[PDB]
Amino acid sequence: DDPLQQTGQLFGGLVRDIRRRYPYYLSDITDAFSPQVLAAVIFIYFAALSPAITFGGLLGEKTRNQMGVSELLISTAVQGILFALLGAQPLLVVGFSGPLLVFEEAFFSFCETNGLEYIVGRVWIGFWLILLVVLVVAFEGSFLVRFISRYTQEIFSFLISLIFIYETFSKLIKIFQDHPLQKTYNYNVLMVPKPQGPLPNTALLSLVLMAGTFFFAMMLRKFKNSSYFPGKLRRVIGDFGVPISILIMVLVDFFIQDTYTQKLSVPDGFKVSNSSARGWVIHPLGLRSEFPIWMMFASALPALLVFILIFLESQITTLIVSKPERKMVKGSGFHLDLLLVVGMGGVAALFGMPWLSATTVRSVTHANALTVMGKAQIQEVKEQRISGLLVAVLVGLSILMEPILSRIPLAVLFGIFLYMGVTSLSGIQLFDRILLLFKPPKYHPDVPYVKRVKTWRMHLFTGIQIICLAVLWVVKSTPASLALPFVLILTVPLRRVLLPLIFRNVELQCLDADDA
Amino acid sequence: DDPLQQTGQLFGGLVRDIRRRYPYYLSDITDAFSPQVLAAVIFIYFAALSPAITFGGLLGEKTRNQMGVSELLISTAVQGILFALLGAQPLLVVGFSGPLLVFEEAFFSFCETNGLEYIVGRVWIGFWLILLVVLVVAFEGSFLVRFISRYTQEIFSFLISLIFIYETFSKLIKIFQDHPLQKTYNYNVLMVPKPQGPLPNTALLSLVLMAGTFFFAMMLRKFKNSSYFPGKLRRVIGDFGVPISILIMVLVDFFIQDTYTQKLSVPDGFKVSNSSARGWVIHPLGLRSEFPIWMMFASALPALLVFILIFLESQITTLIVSKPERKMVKGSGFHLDLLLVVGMGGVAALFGMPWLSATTVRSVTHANALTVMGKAQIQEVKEQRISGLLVAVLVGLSILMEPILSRIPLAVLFGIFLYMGVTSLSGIQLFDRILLLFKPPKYHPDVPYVKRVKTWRMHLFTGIQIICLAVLWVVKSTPASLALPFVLILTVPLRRVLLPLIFRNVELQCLDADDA
Ligand SMILES: CCCCCCCCCCCCCCCCCC(=O)OC[C@H](COP(=O)([O-])OCC[N+](C)(C)C)OC(=O)CCCCCCCCCCCCCCCCC
Ligand SMILES: CCCCCCCCCCCCCCCCCC(=O)OC[C@H](COP(=O)([O-])OCC[N+](C)(C)C)OC(=O)CCCCCCCCCCCCCCCCC
Ligand SMILES: *[C@@H]1O[C@H](CO)[C@@H](O[C@@H]2O[C@H](CO)[C@@H](O)[C@H](O)[C@H]2NC(C)=O)[C@H](O)[C@H]1NC(C)=O
Ligand SMILES: *[C@@H]1O[C@H](CO)[C@@H](O[C@@H]2O[C@H](CO)[C@@H](O)[C@H](O)[C@H]2NC(C)=O)[C@H](O)[C@H]1NC(C)=O
Ligand SMILES: CC(C)CCC[C@@H](C)[C@H]1CC[C@H]2[C@@H]3CC=C4C[C@@H](O)CC[C@]4(C)[C@H]3CC[C@]12C
Ligand SMILES: CC(C)CCC[C@@H](C)[C@H]1CC[C@H]2[C@@H]3CC=C4C[C@@H](O)CC[C@]4(C)[C@H]3CC[C@]12C
Ligand SMILES: CC(C)CCC[C@@H](C)[C@H]1CC[C@H]2[C@@H]3CC=C4C[C@@H](O)CC[C@]4(C)[C@H]3CC[C@]12C
Ligand SMILES: CC(C)CCC[C@@H](C)[C@H]1CC[C@H]2[C@@H]3CC=C4C[C@@H](O)CC[C@]4(C)[C@H]3CC[C@]12C
Ligand SMILES: CC(C)CCC[C@@H](C)[C@H]1CC[C@H]2[C@@H]3CC=C4C[C@@H](O)CC[C@]4(C)[C@H]3CC[C@]12C
Ligand SMILES: CC(C)CCC[C@@H](C)[C@H]1CC[C@H]2[C@@H]3CC=C4C[C@@H](O)CC[C@]4(C)[C@H]3CC[C@]12C
Ligand SMILES: CC(C)CCC[C@@H](C)[C@H]1CC[C@H]2[C@@H]3CC=C4C[C@@H](O)CC[C@]4(C)[C@H]3CC[C@]12C
Ligand SMILES: CC(C)CCC[C@@H](C)[C@H]1CC[C@H]2[C@@H]3CC=C4C[C@@H](O)CC[C@]4(C)[C@H]3CC[C@]12C
Repeated sequence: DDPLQQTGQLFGGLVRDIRRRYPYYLSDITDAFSPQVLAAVIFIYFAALSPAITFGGLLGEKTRNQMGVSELLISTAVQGILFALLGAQPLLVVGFSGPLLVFEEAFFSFCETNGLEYIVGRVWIGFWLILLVVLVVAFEGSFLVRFISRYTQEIFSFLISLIFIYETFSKLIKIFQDHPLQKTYNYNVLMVPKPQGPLPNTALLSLVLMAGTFFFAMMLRKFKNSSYFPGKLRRVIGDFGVPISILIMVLVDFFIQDTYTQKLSVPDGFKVSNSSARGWVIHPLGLRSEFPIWMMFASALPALLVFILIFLESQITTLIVSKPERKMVKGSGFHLDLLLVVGMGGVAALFGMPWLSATTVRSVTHANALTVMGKAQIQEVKEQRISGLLVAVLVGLSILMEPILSRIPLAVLFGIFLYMGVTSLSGIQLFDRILLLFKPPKYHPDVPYVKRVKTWRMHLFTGIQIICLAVLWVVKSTPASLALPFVLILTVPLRRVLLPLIFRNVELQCLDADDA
Repeated sequence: DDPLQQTGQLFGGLVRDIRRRYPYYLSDITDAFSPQVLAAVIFIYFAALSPAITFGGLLGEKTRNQMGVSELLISTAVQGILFALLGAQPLLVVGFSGPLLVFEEAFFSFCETNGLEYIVGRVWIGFWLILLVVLVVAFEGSFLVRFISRYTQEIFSFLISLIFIYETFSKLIKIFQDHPLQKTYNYNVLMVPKPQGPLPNTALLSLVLMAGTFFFAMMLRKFKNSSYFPGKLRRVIGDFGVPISILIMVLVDFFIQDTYTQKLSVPDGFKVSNSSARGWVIHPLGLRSEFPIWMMFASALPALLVFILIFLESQITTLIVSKPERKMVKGSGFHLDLLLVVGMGGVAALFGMPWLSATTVRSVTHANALTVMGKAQIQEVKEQRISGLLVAVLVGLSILMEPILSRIPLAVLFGIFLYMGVTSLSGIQLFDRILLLFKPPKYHPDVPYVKRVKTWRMHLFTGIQIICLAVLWVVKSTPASLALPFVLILTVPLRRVLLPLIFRNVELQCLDADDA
C-alpha cells in the first residue's frame, strides 16, 4: 500500500490516489467538529493572508500593477477552496512563494526588453503547464519523488525555515531604517500613502508589539504542556494560544492613542489592479498587439522552469507533512495533488491570476496546529477538509472585512511568524544533530545515529549537510536564484554516489532512515 | 549546640557566638578564592548601591538635605566593612530600608512642629539605642527569636519580596508618566537637572532595556542548569549570568546615540549634603539653640520604636539566611550581630549618618549568589567575609568611580531588581502552597503537608496566611506604617493559640516544621 509505486497503466497513480482517500470524505467533514480546528482556522488565516498582501504588493511594484494584491487574494481563495474539496492531502496550504515572485520579475523584465505583453506570455506558459502535468501524471512521473530521501527533505525544510525567520527580522529592521531613533523629529509629516518622514516611538513600539506576541505565544505553548488549572481548560487555552496572543497585543496597541503603527492594508473592492492595462479575461492571441507565433512555442521553456519549481516545492512539502513519524492514517496522493496545483495554476493564468504552490512553512504549521499531544508523543492529527476550506474562504472575504483588519498591526503578525519559523524546526533531525555539536558526547540522546555511529562521524555528516545548506543559501540570494531546483536535485546524487565512498553502508542507514 | 538557648550568665550568648564562629576566621578568607565569589561581589554591589542612591535622594528631599546620599554611602560603607570583619553571619548585607525612611520623615516632621533640631534629636535616639542593645545583649533577649516560627518568617519574607517587585514596576510606570507617548514633543527642553518636559523614545527604550536585562539574566540561569558546552564553561558563564546580562544591555544603550536614558548619579565629592545646616561631628548639647532636657529623656520612646524595627527586620533575616535547609555549617550569631548593627547605628547617629539594618532581599540574594548546585539540590554555600567586605568598599569608592557609573542606565538595574525579587521566592513554602491552589490535587508535589494533611485543610491554612499578608500590606501603605512590627508580632499568638483550636496538632506540625 505504497503511494510511490508504478502500476503499469495510464493514469494508474491518480486513480489509486482517488480510490484511497475519497472513501474517507464523510470523516473529512465530521472530524472538523472540535475547538482545536477553529483555533487552527484563525491561526492559519493570518499566516495565509499576510504573504498574499506582502507578495501581492511586490508584484504590483514590479509588473507595473498588471498583477497585484486583488489578483493574488482571488487566486489564493479560489484555488484554496477547490484544493480543500478535491485534493488528496487537504492539510497542504496553497499560495505564492519567493521563487515564483523571482520568476514574474524575470519574465516581465524579458517581455519589456523584447517588447512583448507580459500578461499574454503567462497565458501560453499556463497552457504548457497544463500539457506537461497531464503528460507527467499520465506516465506516473511522481514515482521519482521516492528517490528524494530524508537527506534532501531536511536540508530543504531547514533552509525555508531559516529564510522565513531571516525575512521576519528584515521587516523589523526596515521600520528602524524608516523611523530611526533621532533627537528631534519634523511634525505635520503627510501620512496619506504612509508616513513621509520618520516618527517618534514607531520603531520601539513595533519591537515591543513583536516581542510581546512571540513571548505570549511561547508561554501559552508551555502552559498547555504544564499541570496548572483543570486539564479541560489547560488544553482549550493552549489550543487558542496564538489567537489569544494576537487579541491581547492588538488590544494593547488599540488603547495606545497617539503613537503610529503600520496596520494591514487590503484593496478597496474586487477589481483588477490596473484596469487601463488589462481586464478579467485575457485573449490568448493578444490584447493591443498581435502576440508573436515563436513565443507560443518558446513558452514551453519558461513553463518547464515553472513546473520544476512548483513540483520540487509541492512534492517535498507533501513528504514532510505525510511522514510516518506524524500520525497520518487517511493517506496522501502525489499524482492528484500535483495535477490540481499545476492544472489550476495553468487555468488561473488565463484570467491573469498567479499560479501557486503547496508552501512548506504554512503546510507544516497547519499540520502542527491540528496534531494532538499525549502525556511527549503524538496520538493523532485532525485530518479534515474544513480547516483548509475555511482559511481559503476568509482570504477571499478579507477585502469585505477590511474594518476588522485595519485595527491589526503588522508588528503583531511579525511575532506570530517568528513563532511559526521556530516551531517548524521540530521533526528535522538535522536541527537535532546541529544542537549535539554544542552538547558534550556525555549527554547525547540514545538514538541509533548516536549509539551505532561514532560522534566524530555523526558530526562530519552534519558538517557536509551545513555546507550544502550554505551553498543553497548563496545560490538563492545571488542573481542565479531560478537555478536552485537544479542545485537541490544535485543533493540526490551526493547522498547516493559520494557519501557511500566516505561513510559506511550501516552508518548512512542509521543517520538517514525513511521510518524513525 | 543551639544558638537560641539561655546560658544563665551576663553576655552568655555573645561569648558563645564569638567562640563558635571566630575559630573559622582563616577559612572565611581562603574560601573567597573562587570565580563565583567575584561574580557575587559585582551582582551584590549594584544591588547594595542602588538603594543608597534612591533612599539617599528621598532623605535629601524630606529632611531639607540635612541627611542625603553622601551620608548614606559613607554609613553603608563603614558599617559594611566593620560588620564583614567582626560579624557572626558575614552573608548579611547591612543598609537602609523603607521603614527607616518612614521614621526619619516622621521624626523630622515632629521636630519641625515642636521647633527642635532634627539632627541633634537623632544623636539622643542613638545614645538610647546603644543603652537598650547592651541591656538586651547582657540579659540574652535574642532567645525570644526562637518563638518566631516558619509561619511568621515566610509571611514576612514573601511580603518584602512582593513589595520589592511592586516598587520596581512603580519606577518603570513613573518614566512613562514623565515621558508619555505623545504625537508631538517640544524640542530644546532644558536637561541641566533632568529633562524639563517629555522626550520621544525614552519610556519605550527604558522598557526594552529592563525587559532585555531580565530576559538575559533568566536565560543564563537556565543555561547553567542545562547540558550545553563543556561543564567548566557552563558554570563560569552561569555564575557570571547577572554581570554578563548588565554588560550586554549597558553596551546596547551606549551604541544608541540620540535617545536619552536616566543614568546613575552619585555626589560630587565626600562632603555633607547641606554644609550651612551641619558639619561632620554633631554637638549633643546643640548646634544653634540649647537642646531641651525633656527630649534627652523622651528620646527613649523613639529609640524603642527604632530598636523594634531594626530587631524584627535583622533577626528574621538571620533565621531565613541560616535555615537548616540551606547548607550552612560555619554557624550564625543572633547576639553579636544584633550588638554590632544597633551599636554601630547609635555611634553613626553622632556623625549625622543613618542607622542601618540587615535587609532581607539583599541578604538572601547574597546567600543565593554564593550557593553551589549539584546534579536539583544544594551541596555547599561559599561562607566567607571577603564578598561582604568588597561590596562595602566599592559602595565607599562609588563617588570616586563616577565616570564608570555615569554610563549605566537605571532601566538596566530595574531588570536586575525584577530578577532578584522573583529569585528570592525559592525556599518559601507559602509560595509553593500558593501555586498548588491552581494545580489539581493529583499533580501535587510529594511532601508531608500534601500526603499527611487533606487538600481543603492545606488550602485553608494557605488562605489564613494570605489574609495576614493582605492586612500587613494595608498597614504598610496606610499612614500607620510605623506600627507594622507590632502587627507582625501578633502573627506569633495567632500561630500558637488560635490555629491549634481550628487545625489539629499533627496538621500544624507537618505544615509548619522547623527542619524540612
Ligand atoms: C522567562 C522568560 C522571561 C522573558 C520576559 C521578557 C519580557 C517579554 C515581553 C516583552 C515586552 C512586552 C511588554 C508589553 C506591555 C505593554 C507596554 C506598552 O506599550 O504600554 C504602554 C503604556 C501606555 O499607557 P497609556 O497610553 O494607557 O496611558 C494613559 C494615557 N495617557 C498617556 C495620555 C495619560 O504605558 C504603560 O503604562 C506601560 C507600562 C509597562 C507595563 C508592562 C510591563 C512589562 C513587564 C516586564 C517584563 C517582565 C515579564 C513578567 C515577569 C514575570 C515572569 C516570571
Ligand atoms: C522563551 C521566551 C521568549 C521571550 C522572548 C521575548 C523577547 C525578550 C527580549 C526583549 C526585547 C529586547 C531586545 C533588545 C534589542 C535592542 C534593540 C535596540 O534598541 O536597538 C536599536 C537599533 C538601532 O541602533 P543603531 O546602532 O543601528 O543606531 C545607530 C544608527 N543610525 C544613526 C543610522 C540610527 O535598532 C535596530 O536596528 C535593532 C533592532 C533589532 C533588535 C532585536 C529584535 C528582538 C526581537 C526578539 C528576539 C528573539 C529572541 C530569541 C528567539 C528564539 C527563542 C527560542
Ligand atoms: C498601467 O498599465 C500601463 C500599461 O503598461 C502602464 O504604463 C506604463 O508606464 C510606465 C511608466 O510608469 C512605462 O515605463 C511603460 O512603458 C508603460 N507601459 C505601457 C506598455 O504603456 C502603467 O504604468 C500602469 N500603471 C500602474 C497602475 O502601474
Ligand atoms: C539647608 O539647611 C537649612 C537649615 O535647615 C535649610 O533652611 C530651611 O529653608 C526651608 C525652606 O527651604 C525653611 O522651611 C526652613 O525653615 C529652613 N530651616 C531653617 C531651620 O533655617 C535649607 O532648606 C537647607 N538647604 C538644603 C540644601 O536643603
Ligand atoms: C481581533 C483579532 C485580531 C483576533 C480575533 C481572535 C478571536 C476570534 C478569538 C480570540 C480568543 C477566542 C476564544 C477563546 C476561547 C474560546 C472557548 C471555546 O470553548 C469556544 C471559542 C472561544 C470563545 C474562542 C472564540 C474566538 C476568539 C474570541
Ligand atoms: C485538471 C486538468 C488539467 C485535467 C485534464 C486531463 C483530463 C482529461 C484527465 C485528468 C483525470 C483523467 C481521468 C482519471 C481517471 C480515469 C479512469 C480510468 O479508468 C480511465 C481514464 C480516466 C477517465 C482519466 C482520463 C481523463 C482525465 C479526466
Ligand atoms: C463566499 C465564499 C464561498 C467564497 C469566497 C471567495 C469570494 C468572496 C470571491 C472569490 C473571487 C471573487 C470574484 C472575483 C471577480 C469578480 C469580478 C468582478 O467584476 C465582480 C466581483 C467578482 C465576481 C468577485 C466577487 C467575490 C469573489 C467571488
Ligand atoms: C557554517 C560555515 C561557517 C562552515 C563551517 C563548517 C562547519 C559547518 C562544519 C564542517 C566540518 C565540521 C567538523 C567536522 C568534524 C569534526 C570533528 C569533531 O571535533 C566534531 C566537530 C567537528 C570539528 C566538525 C564541526 C563543524 C564543521 C567545522
Ligand atoms: C558602652 C560599651 C561598654 C559598649 C560596647 C559593647 C559591650 C556590650 C561589650 C564590649 C566589651 C565586652 C566585654 C569584654 C569581655 C568580657 C568578659 C567575658 O568573660 C564575658 C563578656 C565580657 C564582659 C564582654 C561583654 C560586654 C562588653 C562590655
Ligand atoms: C560596565 C559594567 C556595567 C559591567 C561590569 C562587569 C564586568 C566587570 C564583568 C562582566 C563579565 C565579566 C567576566 C566574565 C568571565 C570571566 C572569566 C573568569 O574566568 C575570570 C573573570 C572574567 C574575565 C569576568 C571579569 C569581570 C567581567 C568583565
Ligand atoms: C580600602 C578600605 C580599607 C576602605 C574603603 C572605603 C574608603 C575609601 C572610604 C570609607 C569612608 C570614607 C571617608 C568618609 C568621610 C570622610 C571625611 C571627609 O571630610 C574626607 C573624606 C573621608 C575621610 C572619606 C574618605 C574615603 C573613606 C575612608
Ligand atoms: C483576595 C482574597 C480572596 C484573598 C484571601 C485568600 C483566599 C484566596 C482563600 C481563603 C480561603 C480559601 C479557600 C479555603 C478552602 C477551599 C477548599 C478547597 O477544596 C479548594 C480551595 C478553597 C476553596 C480555598 C481557595 C482559596 C481561598 C478562597
